[PDB]
Amino acid sequence: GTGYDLSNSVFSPDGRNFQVEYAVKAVENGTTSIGIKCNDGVVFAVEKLITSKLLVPQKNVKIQVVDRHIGCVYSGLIPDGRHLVNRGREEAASFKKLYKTPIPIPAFADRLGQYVQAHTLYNSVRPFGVSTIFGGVDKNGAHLYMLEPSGSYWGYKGAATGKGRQSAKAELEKLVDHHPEGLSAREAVKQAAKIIYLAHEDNKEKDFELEISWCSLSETNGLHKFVKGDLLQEAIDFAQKEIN
Amino acid sequence: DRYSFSLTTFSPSGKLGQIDYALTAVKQGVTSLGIKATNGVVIATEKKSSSPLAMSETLSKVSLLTPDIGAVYSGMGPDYRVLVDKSRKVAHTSYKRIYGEYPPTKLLVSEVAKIMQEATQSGGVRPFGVSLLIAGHDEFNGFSLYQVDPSGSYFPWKATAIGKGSVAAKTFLEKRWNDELELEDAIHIALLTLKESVEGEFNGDTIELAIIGDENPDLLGYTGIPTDKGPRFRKLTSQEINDRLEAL
Amino acid sequence: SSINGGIVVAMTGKDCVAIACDLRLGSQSLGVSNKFEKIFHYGHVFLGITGLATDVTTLNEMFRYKTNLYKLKEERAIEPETFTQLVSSSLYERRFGPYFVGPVVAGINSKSGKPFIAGDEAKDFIVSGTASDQLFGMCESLYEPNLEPEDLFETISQALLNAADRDALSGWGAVVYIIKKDEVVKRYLKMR
Amino acid sequence: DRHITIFSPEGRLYQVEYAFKATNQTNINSLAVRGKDCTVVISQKKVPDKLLDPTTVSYIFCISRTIGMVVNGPIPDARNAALRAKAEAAEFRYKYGYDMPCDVLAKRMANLSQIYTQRAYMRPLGVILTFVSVDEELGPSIYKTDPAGYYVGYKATATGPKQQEITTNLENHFKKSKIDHINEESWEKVVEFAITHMIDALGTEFSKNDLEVGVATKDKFFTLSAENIEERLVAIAEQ
Amino acid sequence: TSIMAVTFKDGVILGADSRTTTGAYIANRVTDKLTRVHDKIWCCRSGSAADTQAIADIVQYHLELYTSQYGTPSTETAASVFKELCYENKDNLTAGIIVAGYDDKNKGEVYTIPLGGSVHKLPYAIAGSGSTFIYGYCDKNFRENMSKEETVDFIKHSLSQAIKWDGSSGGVIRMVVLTAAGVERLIFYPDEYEQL
Amino acid sequence: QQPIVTGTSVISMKYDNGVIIAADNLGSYGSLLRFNGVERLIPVGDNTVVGISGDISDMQHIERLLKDLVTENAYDNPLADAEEALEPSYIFEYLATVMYQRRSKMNPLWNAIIVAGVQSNGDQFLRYVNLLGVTYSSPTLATGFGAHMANPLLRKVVDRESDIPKTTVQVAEEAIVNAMRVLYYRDARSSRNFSLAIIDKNTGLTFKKNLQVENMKWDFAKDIKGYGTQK
Amino acid sequence: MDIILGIRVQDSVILASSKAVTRGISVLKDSDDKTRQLSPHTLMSFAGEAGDTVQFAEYIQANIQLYSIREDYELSPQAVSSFVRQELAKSIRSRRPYQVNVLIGGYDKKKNKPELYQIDYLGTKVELPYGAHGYSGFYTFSLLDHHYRPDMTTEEGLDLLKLCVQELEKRMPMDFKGVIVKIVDKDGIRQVD
Amino acid sequence: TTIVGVKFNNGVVIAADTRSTQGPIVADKNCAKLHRISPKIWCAGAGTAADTEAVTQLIGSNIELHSLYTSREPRVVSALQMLKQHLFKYQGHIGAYLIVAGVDPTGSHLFSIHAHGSTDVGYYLSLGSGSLAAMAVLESHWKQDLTKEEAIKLASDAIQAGIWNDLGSGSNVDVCVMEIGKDAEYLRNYLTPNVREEKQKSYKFPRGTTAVLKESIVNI
Amino acid sequence: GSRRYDSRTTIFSPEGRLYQVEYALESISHAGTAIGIMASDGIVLAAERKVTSTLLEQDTSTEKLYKLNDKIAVAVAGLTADAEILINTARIHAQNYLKTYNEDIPVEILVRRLSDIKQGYTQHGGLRPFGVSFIYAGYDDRYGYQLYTSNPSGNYTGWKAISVGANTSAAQTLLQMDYKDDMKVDDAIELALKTLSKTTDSSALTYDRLEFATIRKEVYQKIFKPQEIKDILVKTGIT
Repeated sequence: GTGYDLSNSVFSPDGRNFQVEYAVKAVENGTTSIGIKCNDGVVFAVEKLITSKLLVPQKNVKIQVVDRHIGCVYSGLIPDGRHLVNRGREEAASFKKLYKTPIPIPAFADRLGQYVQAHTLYNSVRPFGVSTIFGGVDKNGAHLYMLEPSGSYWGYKGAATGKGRQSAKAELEKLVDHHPEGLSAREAVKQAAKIIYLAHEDNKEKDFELEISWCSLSETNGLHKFVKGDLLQEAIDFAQKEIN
Repeated sequence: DRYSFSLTTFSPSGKLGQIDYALTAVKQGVTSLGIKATNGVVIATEKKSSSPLAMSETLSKVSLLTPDIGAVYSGMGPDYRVLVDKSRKVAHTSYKRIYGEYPPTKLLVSEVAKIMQEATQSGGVRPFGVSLLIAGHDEFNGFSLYQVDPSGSYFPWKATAIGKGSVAAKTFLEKRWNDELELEDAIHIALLTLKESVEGEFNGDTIELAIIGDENPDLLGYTGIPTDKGPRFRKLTSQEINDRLEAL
Repeated sequence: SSINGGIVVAMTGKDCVAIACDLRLGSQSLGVSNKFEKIFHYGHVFLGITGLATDVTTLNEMFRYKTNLYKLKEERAIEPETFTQLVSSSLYERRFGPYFVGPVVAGINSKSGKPFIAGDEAKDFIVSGTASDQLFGMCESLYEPNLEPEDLFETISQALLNAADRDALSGWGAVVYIIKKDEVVKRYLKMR
Repeated sequence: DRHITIFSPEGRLYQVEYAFKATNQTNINSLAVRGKDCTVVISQKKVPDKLLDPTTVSYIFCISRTIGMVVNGPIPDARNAALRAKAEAAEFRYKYGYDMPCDVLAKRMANLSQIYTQRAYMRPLGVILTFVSVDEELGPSIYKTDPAGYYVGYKATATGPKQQEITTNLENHFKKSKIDHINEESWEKVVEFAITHMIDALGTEFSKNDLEVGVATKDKFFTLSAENIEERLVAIAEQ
Repeated sequence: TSIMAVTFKDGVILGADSRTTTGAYIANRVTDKLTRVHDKIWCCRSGSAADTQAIADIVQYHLELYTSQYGTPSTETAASVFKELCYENKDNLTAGIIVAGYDDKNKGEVYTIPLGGSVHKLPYAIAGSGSTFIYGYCDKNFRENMSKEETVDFIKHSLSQAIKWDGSSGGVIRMVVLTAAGVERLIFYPDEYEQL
Repeated sequence: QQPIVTGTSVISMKYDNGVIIAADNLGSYGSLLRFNGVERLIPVGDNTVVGISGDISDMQHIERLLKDLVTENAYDNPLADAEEALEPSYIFEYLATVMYQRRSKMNPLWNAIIVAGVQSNGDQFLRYVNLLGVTYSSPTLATGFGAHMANPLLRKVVDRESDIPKTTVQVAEEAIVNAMRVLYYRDARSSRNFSLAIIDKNTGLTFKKNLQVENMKWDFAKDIKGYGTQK
Repeated sequence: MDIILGIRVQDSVILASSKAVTRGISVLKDSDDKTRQLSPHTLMSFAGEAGDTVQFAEYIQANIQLYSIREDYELSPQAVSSFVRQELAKSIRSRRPYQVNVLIGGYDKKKNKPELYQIDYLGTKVELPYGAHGYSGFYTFSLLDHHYRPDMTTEEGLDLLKLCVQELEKRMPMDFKGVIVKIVDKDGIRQVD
Repeated sequence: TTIVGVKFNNGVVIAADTRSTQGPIVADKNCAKLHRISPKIWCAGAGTAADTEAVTQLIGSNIELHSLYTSREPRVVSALQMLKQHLFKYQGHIGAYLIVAGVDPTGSHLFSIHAHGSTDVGYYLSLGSGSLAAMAVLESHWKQDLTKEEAIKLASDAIQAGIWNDLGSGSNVDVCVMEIGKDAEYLRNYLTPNVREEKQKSYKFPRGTTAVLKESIVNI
Repeated sequence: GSRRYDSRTTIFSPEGRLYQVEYALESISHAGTAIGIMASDGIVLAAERKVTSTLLEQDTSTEKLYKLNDKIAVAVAGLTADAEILINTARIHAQNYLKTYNEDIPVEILVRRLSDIKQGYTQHGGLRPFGVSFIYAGYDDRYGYQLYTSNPSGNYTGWKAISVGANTSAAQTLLQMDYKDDMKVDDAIELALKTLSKTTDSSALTYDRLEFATIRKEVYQKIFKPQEIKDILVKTGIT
């Protein structure tokens, strides 16, 4: 639809907002991000491409915490993801100020969805060029969401975004079939590492650094924490041996 | 809002295109008519259902604006509904709150016409796609019937019709209208004029009719103030319409 | 308000109304003028305003504005009842930061011919200003319903004169309007 | 004229027409029916992605204690409308001291839609809203709002790609029964009726995962769990 | 005014006198001071009736919004909304609120929001002009996990003394009982509690 | 504008390896000793304690601000547990900024605040700010009534900065506890129940709750008879 | 305090204004002209709070001059006094009122009539045969009430003004350092002794 | 001023005196204090008359508009809520003290509103300078099972106690009766207990006692 | 953004013309002819009604001629709703002037202010101009009887006799032919009606198709009732 795609918030004759579909093309060009819901928590992982030797290892962190209990990871235009996370942090702070409890993950999800959907209402704004995987632990346990440029979000057992989304999604499907009782957080960390490595059997034009985070009632006291040191190296070893 | 500019503009021929297109929307609308008698005004319209499951009783095509002023429309129903709300509020805030009195029909019609005009010139809005027939009574001017068009131009009529059937209806009304017509005759002529333009089914469920007539002290809801007039606006029931149609 | 002084009285009669005021303009004890008429009219509706003379002038000019615009829009002169409502709403619009005034409306409705006064529609007599309590005493003693216009003139004039004689801040002449649907007569009274 | 809500030479608003097309994007059908003292909403649930959490996939919203809303159309606009409607209902109760009626909320949301049809800077929402309640005065009530800012009350309604098939079957049922409502005393039988009728119209059996069901009663609007829908489906299999 | 809330084994009981005074005149002898802001969240109001009614209406509105967006509010959340109102308007509003509520996880909770808009979670709270006279009695007689009957008696005795001594307190004793089972309203007349 | 529920004195002291801060647990309501479980020492991380006196509602507001500051500092900061943790000096400067801005808007937070901590370099931090934004440091700090009675006693231990390296944690804690006892004898708005926090550059934060004033002397009161001549 | 006096005679308006300016303990000036010409046939004198009077009078003068340029026409003394009254009546309701009392003397060349308007700081306007502000009337009005005649010539008006000034100098305790006298007539505005 | 409200078995009565005072002076002997908010919702005000009039007019306008918008009969709780919130916004600077009574689809209602925005429900209420006398009568004669005629008698007796015993109250009793399922029955001057006796003589002057300087006709 | 849809009113063409003004003038060239004539003793306003039907209330329709105050009237050609907006503004301005100066507004001051309002819409704000031309008839004590015209540009000019609307070239030709400075109001009434009769594109000039007004000596300001228009049409021999 070459007539109706020049301006956000225009319906095409078939009812489509083409600028949102093009923002989705921006997402599909991004690196692979995944999320896994475990029996008491969520695991986030992201492919960080090593565009050169000169990038400082471990330093260009892509996962973001919101409040203390929400993790966010996104694929696409990284600055749009930072912008969305800044709004999320404002929303969480406002909720906790008025209601002293930490913002529930479904509430936070709707706050983000409304903000993203608002960027589809006017021609004076661009849609978000990110899809965001986010989640955490609240009083009702673990929740995992993936939010699209349209503002559409759903809860997921596992989620994948970016260039490797299809292979990741197939591996998450197998993981959900094989562990119907629910995966543990440490095993979910190992699986997330494997899945990111398998998704990087696409997009192999460059090397990559794995970044993992998690939020688990047992393993983190329901706080979002980065996976570092021994457990990260163990996850990388598991991923490499599962390939090699 | 970045649309601070007018969307209605003059063409080289001097047409305001959006206003002519709004009038085309009106002319495709369901037929409405009005007839002024010596002792009242009739306004009437077809109620076209969107579905056999819809409760047409829940959709009011005829609206009270004041106890003595009624409106009907042809064209875009939602625009009419929003204009009714604005007309009611402006009748209060621009007049009743100042003078303790409901506006005369002509002044409320002016206020509505102003609202409609502003949509033809202010930034970022289209015109309203409705034409209104506004019927009323006031102590000094008596009974009045006005048409307001999308431009916000308004004209007093003895009788008129608007919408798809308005040409045949206006010709029939020119045949039938006279200075000696009583309200019961005007209702009879209104029912005849709608019969010739309804899509077959013609009854008190497919017709909405209201009158501006005598004061109705039974509708006032209180007693003991002899100077407080009952409302002159009255929507006819479907049973009253059927009773009249059986005798038509 | 009392800085300037002044009194207005209106009375209804048989198919008539009277409205009357003193003419003094003061500045506390100093008398400034005896040409400060407190009674205005807007078509056939008469408005007396007592109180602060700057507010009297301002409100007269404002009601002239509003009743001219009314006549232009409505294509008829305002009636006394409608004008009373207009006065009420215009004064309450300054409910905070008031005009320091006491309006008195008098007239005859063009259509019904009913005499009307307000300061409501207290139909016998209406009193405003510095000598209000003297005026209440006089009118409540002298007033009779359905006075003919000549007797109404005598009654309102004696009420005004005798009340004014006991008010220091009002007087130096009085004006009486006798209003009939066909005819308004202005009369000036000497004060002693 | 095709791109913003101004008139075409035919007096049409093409963006409004195209917003109606968006309402079928989800390919979901919904059905609402009135009992004597309940209102029931049935909506299809389609959750083909095994990675979804099905409990989060819903087009039925609890607007207030008493008002339910079902949406046809994409979920982001549905959630926009739902949030606005929730705010409106709470604000109405605060301003006026009583629970917002379903018809009044439908009027208010329809007026917002009309504003989007008239002001160029806001697009229409691509959603059809069906509000359901048992009104304190009007009793069981269905009011349906659309992108034109049209709304009306319904005896019963359906929305979606197959709305004509469901609507004509409902119309035939009312022709068969000569009533404006489903003559049953308790909402479980109205749910079973509505499910049976959706099955007959769509020609497909439903698992408990293939549906979501909303019930308005005098006390509250509530949504059935999948196991309550199971109980109704086995009741249909056995009744 | 004399208002109480008391946590007990099954939940919480709110108690109030019914007297509203304007100076020494009793403007309302049958006041209901126990205001529902949510199904199982109630408040006792003391201080300015206009301020506390306005606050309670605003809290009820905010909690209705919360319920429709985020599900059922906790009693702590209601107390937080009360706090934000009382604290941000502490110069204009003279409101001492007791907030009490039940939920199945926390059971009964009591929060007092004195003047100034501090919040204090307590096993029981007393407030209003008549509470002064019963601080000693309540401290000597409260115990954790009383039965419903013992708690009703404890409130009845305490408020009966507060009514005996405070001219600004009197009339009926109203109670609201919040438990798993539901909400129950109680009333005790002077010829019951003046015999205590 | 006017404080309603109030905490009373916070007292504090540098010692050779750290800082000690103590405050009682009472919220008074005028002369009514209304609330008896009010914690007034707010730890911020493992290196800082904020002691607050004055209006308890403003104290609760400050405690919220401090929790928010820790959350914000953790954002996009992988060293928030390390070299980019909050220092006592950062927390103090933020609080002093807020206090002075609030004063300048004529809407004071009606509090006196002592920030006690150990800097990452191991320096003792001990600084006061009040509702005016007035700030000062000393080897001993006390708010309110403690400024008049506790400071003399603590200064008998630490009179100058060269006394700090000579002063052990045992001596400092004993001095703080005795000063709390003196306040209980002489402040009509004090409680015998208090909290004490120790921040040591080696042993970290030790936060002691539910301490009680002990070894009070009252038996000499038996001998006091009348007010002059009553035998 | 300041003295401003006005007398409307048959052919002209005479305005008389005191020359003193006093700040605190000292007479700073003995020659101050408390008037502004608003138009070729309209003169305003003013008295009141220091600073307010001149700021007000110059604002009025600028507005009347702007009107005259825009219309190429001179406003009547009536229209000028109505405008000045409106500005004063506004100022009473403003955040800082002009504490300014004025006399406006003009010659209406359409009516061929002198006109004298007194306006107080409240915006109380009155057309008068003769006028004063503050205490100057307390001493002068009995002389004017006794001797004033509407058909007085300018010279009789000036002699009556001299009597009023002599009475002020006798009985009023301040020393106002005499008056400047301006005459407004068909020939315009001139200064006299 | 004395105003009372009295609920009865199928409705509510409100009643008022008709004296308006300017300080110690009776400005109007027959002021109508019962003001219609809507056909079946009526209010009566103590305090400054203008504030009662204005807030009643504004609320009645908004109630009528809201009734048209909702297509429903207005509710007394809506008038109450709107009055409450308006008066609270003005922090008691609107000196309106109201009794609000009415009938609606939810039944009969009776409320008082104070100028600060505080409200209470009651079965019987009184306001104004005569409120203590009226309440003394209400407290001594009110009962739960009042009929309409008993409630009218009680309300007018309470107003009469105000009229006889409060200087600020006098002249006539006005009553409005709102039964469920019926038109509101406004009873202007239901009692007239204070009719002035005839003067000892007529004071009509002979024509010409007043000296007139001059006369002119005014064009109008 | 919205820039795509902005027609850019208030720009010069390459010839230095304002196209929206020229097109509004074209719009006015299709409106009913209005005529002003300044006699020695007064002013005539006459206008043709374009809308006609047997069912119109010509006795209450007052679409061409409006009083602005007791001394000034306007005749309108063009969009009556825009004219009513401007007329209300002018009425307010006249009353503001009376409030300020306690004198009736000079005619030129009113005309200039309304023309400046019209000019503003040609220079700033991106809105379309008002599609109305006015004839102003007034009296004041400075110039006496004055006749002005104004158009969408906000130009205004004084005239002895003027026409606006459809047939103005013909009307001005006939007025040049027959106007005289000495002529009385009763002469100008005839000249106005004869010019309308010779310029109307209807079959015959009749009292229902006419509006008529005069300002004549105080000054009195008469809008003719239709019977008076019959009387004047027979007196002139046109009917």
